[PDB]
Amino acid sequence: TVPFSIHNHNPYITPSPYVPYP
Amino acid sequence: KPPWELTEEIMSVLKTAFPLLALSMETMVDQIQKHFKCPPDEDAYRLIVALLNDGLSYVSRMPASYAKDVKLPAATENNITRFAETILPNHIRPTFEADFVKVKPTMYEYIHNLRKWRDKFEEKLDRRASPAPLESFAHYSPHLSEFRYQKFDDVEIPGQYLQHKDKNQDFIRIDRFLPNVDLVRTIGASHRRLRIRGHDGSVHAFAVQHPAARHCRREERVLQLFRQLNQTLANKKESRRRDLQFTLPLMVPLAPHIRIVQEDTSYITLQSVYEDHCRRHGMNKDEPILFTMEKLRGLMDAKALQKPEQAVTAKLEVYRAIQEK
Amino acid sequence: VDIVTKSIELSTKAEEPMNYFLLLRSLFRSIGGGKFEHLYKQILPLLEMLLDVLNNLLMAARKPAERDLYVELCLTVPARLSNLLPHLSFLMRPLVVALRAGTELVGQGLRTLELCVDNLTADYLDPIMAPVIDELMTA
Amino acid sequence: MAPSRPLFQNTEPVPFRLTPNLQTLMGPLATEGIFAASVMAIARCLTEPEQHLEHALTLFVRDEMMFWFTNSHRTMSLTENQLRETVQANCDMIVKKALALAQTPQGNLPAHQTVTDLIAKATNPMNLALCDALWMPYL
Amino acid sequence: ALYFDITAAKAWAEWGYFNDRKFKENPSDLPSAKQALTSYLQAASSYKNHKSRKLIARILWLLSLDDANGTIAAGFDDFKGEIYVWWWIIFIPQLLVGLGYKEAPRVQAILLKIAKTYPQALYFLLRTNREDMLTIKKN
Repeated sequence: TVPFSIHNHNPYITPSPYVPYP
Repeated sequence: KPPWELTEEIMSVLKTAFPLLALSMETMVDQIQKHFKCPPDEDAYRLIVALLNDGLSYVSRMPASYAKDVKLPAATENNITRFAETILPNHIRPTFEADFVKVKPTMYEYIHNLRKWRDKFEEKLDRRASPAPLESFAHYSPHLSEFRYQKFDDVEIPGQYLQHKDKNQDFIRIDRFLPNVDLVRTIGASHRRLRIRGHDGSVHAFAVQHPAARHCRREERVLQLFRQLNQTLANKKESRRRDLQFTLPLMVPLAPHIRIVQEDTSYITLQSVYEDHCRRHGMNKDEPILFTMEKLRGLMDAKALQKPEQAVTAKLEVYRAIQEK
Repeated sequence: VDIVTKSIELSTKAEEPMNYFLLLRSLFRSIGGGKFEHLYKQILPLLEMLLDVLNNLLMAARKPAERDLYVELCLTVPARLSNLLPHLSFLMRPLVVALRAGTELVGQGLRTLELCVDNLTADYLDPIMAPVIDELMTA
Repeated sequence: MAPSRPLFQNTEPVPFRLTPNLQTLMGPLATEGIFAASVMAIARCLTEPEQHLEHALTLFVRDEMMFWFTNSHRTMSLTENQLRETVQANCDMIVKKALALAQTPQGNLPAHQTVTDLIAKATNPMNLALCDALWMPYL
Repeated sequence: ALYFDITAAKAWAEWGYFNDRKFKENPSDLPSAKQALTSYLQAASSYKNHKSRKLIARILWLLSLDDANGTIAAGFDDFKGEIYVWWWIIFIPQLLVGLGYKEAPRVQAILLKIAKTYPQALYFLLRTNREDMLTIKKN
């Protein structure tokens, strides 16, 4: 979702603190 | 024999050789211990903060006491009166007694008064003229005038024997005490900063902690263990290339209650950052905790069930509201 | 010996103390390099008081010309490198100060530093430079 | 240490402290690149031979256990066998925790998946809201 | 190899580790522990290369599992030689806390040896410990 964005989640990635939550 | 017999035996053996060095070190320790003790204005602040934290912790553990009807349970009145009697100066005893002992209040007024007193004492402490002359802490200046006019056998800067080295040929020796002493205030306590100049120009800063905690030896053991572990990191390739190390200061006990800690003159805590932001933006630093306590009181006075196992959705809602507000 | 000792002693009571060090600079500039072993083996016993009275006067100079004079005196003391291997910790602060000065001082400092690096071992030299290594490399 | 039995127990919702403000200060790119990798690097470096961390922790654990027994005022035997058994148990527990972090998955999964799982657990709001008020789970 | 060796410390350390493992697997073979202690002492004396701290830690751990007859705390006599107390300095707190538990003579010997050569490494800790003992034993 939203390609080329660093806020996307993935089971192999950290949540990132600019999205509500996975 | 009793351990202290062996301890005295070793101390006497040490005194037999190097009499002058032992005399110099003893005099230095005596001066530092005698002339670097807390004034009353800091003991009062420390004790007030301790009482406030204890009360908040108790209210958190057993909610519904924050209501305006519970009358100071847990037999804390004994502690309050003892502090008012034997741990306060004569100047402020009457006002403290009138505010706390006489009224015999509930938890709400207890916490309110403690917060007011804490804020007053913080403001009083933070306005001191910080750099005080080193000759103030003396009767005939045995710390400024001493040491290259009153030493005997070239004392060394404390704390150098805790490091993993191979010879003490090039250890640093005390050469002078800088004439300015800084006054530092932390969240729960305060201390006085000392500075020493080595024989090769270097300057080292130490912090004299008079009321040492009740678990100092355990902390020193933990620091010893991780200082030992630092060598493997220093020698291994995957950790040495990124410069991965633990930050461990040096603490040297002088007396079972006094202690000196290697100090960095630019530290700041997370609570200090939070309080600075609150001050700048015109908010109150204590609002979230009071809000949490009041909401938990309200929502626990009623049914405290109907939630899956323990993740009470009231708790999560309060957390989200605090984050949003 | 008389020249050096009398200059050092009298500099503490003169009206213009810097003349006694201009004279010492003139003396040192004329017996440099070598060929004067008999002179080098005459003031050798007082080779540690020179480098201790020239290092307490460089640390208390409020002007970047007396500092240059004292640095030059410290760097070009008349002695053999073998006898200068000890007391080598006395040449570190002036060495750091030299590398941030005019062209002549920079050249002299580089010369001395290269000599020390080439004529010594790492295990014996690194502890000597440990106190001021950061400033040395940054310069 | 648990007041009932001589064991290491944290008993908190989260494994360590990583709140929203620290995460924001670090940033997503830094949190992904430096923070996650350094923990596994430290664990791998420490536990390369498995018979070193235990030898390092033996004396520390012995001192902790002696303190706990003395505080409970219930030694009453100074039994060396009990001391040895419990010391070995605690060392094994700590070494198991250390070894968990330095293990590479089996399939085509990233090298540090345990660390990412721990970070997700420690940043989950569900269990971040069960902490005390003094802890300030927010901020 | 030990017989073939002149002064190699690796052989001594390996034999000591083997004996220690044998004692650990069979918690009744005190002679193996005595041999391990003596081998560790010999290897530490021969090393003098900053790798004797691990051996000293093992020795200190072993001394605490002694019986009522001090069977393990007897390899000291079996070994004749110097101690090189410079490598025991890190363990001063351990010796100070252990001189009250069933093994006072052994640690006291090392403490006395230390106090006669490196007094500045021990004065403060000894003073604090003595004050603590005065407060506690004879309140």
